Amino acid sequence: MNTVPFTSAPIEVTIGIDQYSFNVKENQPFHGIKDIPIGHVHVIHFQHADNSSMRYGYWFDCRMGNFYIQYDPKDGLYKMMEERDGAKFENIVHNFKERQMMVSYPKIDEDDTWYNLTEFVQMDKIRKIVRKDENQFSYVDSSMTTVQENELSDPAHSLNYTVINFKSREAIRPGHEMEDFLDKSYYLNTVMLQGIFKNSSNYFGELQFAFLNAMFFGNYGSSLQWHAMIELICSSATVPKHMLDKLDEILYYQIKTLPEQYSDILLNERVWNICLYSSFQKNSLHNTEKIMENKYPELL
Amino acid sequence: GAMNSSNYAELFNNDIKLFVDDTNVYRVTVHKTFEGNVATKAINGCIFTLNPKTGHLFLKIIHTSVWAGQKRLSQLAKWKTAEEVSALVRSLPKEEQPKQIIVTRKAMLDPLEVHMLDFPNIAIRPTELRLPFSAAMSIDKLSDVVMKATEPQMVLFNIYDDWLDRISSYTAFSRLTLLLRALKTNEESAKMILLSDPTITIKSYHLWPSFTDEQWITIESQMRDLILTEYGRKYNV
Ligand SMILES: N#CC[C@@H](N)c1ccccc1
Repeated sequence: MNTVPFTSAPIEVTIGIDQYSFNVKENQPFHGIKDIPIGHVHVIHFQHADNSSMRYGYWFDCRMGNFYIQYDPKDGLYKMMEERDGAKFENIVHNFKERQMMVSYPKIDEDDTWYNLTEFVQMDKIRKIVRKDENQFSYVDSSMTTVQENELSDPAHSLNYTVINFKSREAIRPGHEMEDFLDKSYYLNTVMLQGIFKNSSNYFGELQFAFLNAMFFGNYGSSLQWHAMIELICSSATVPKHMLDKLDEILYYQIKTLPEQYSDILLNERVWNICLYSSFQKNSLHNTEKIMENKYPELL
Repeated sequence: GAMNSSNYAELFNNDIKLFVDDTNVYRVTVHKTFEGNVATKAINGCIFTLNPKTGHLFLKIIHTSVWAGQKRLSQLAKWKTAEEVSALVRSLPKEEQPKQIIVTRKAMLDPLEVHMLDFPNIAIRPTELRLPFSAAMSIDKLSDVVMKATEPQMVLFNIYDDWLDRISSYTAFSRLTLLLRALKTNEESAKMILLSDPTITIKSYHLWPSFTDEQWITIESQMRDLILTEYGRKYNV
């Protein structure tokens, strides 16, 4: 089990760790988060009590380094940083464990939620979407735009998601215009899966990462990417049977986890109704359709 | 974006543009089968592609063979239209290609956008105008060439005849849309008005009769009377 220690908590802040969250008061004696499961990526995120504007946070994998949080009073945010001195970090983390000034990652034993939301997410792919090569962890916030959003502004602070555009020459073979627009299988299977992502695991990883940035940061371009990647599968008549089964599981746990009160802004009525009721795959997402109908029957 | 009454003079500026109407592409007669079921029989159709400034009409005749063995023909018809319009644009020299294409029905937007991906600078627009171009097949010489076709064929017409020698494009378009609106609302009466006087003929190389300016004013008034009359017969007013 790994640990993310904090220098201090000088400003009152709501701290998220994966799907959990807790409040810390101004100058409360808080030194961090312990018992973080090894084997998964994680995200530690922040919303300041005094300016709910800008949720921000850090994707990280504890197997890649020892990471700590230090408040920067100049830039005004909790920053993640790496400590290279292993001896000292373990000593610092041991002292705080002894003085019980850390919250425990509160994983219920029966609970596979986080695994099910991050099954295909890999820190190496995150770092290609979020380009900042000097750090092993990745910063995301509410306001960051995507490469596709910029095409339609600072490129160093963008989310480099894979561009999906259904009315593009990449998506449409010359002389297959109707065929390829109405059945997107060539774009899904040849262009994106064989061509760009190489396999469905990388595709699902980006899909899952886009959803999580949408949910945890209210990042609008991430929400766009998540829906686009769902729509491309739902709108393909020919999808490997194992991808459809896995997609149904992925979406089920995403819909299960979404706050009930954020559905209005994180769920696109058109995509979901198309995917569940009109599309080629309308009969292939049984788990997802059941949870959507029972939890968000208004959207549909 | 969309084309309406606030930007109507745009149609007659010097940016090349075409209206595309797909109403008459897929045409059928519905009939009873021997078993008493219902079946359709396709008949020849046409794409109506019109330059509103010049009157140049590119009439692509859609022969019934194009539907053979195909499914979902009303959806295919939109994509076949888009394919044929795209092929027309590619066939034109660069300086004759449109800068905008206005579709009369919003369902043509995506088919045409997809077929025109190679032309990102050509704007594809809908319109809020309810234009009467479906009545093109009430012009006898256009109906004749469509019904006689035994194969796909493109035929070029000027739908304004020689009117632009005497009137502006704006007025010529207004006359055309009045004539077509009348033919759409009551075809028999409209054609009666157009041909009642045998001394006024249709030149071999024209679509409409050779009316003088005075006679066109009278014709135009009769067509508005007809349209108002039908509106009254329809709504009892
Ligand atoms: N390790 C380490 C680095 C040091 N800056 C520090 C001090 C207290 C709490 C967390 C980190």
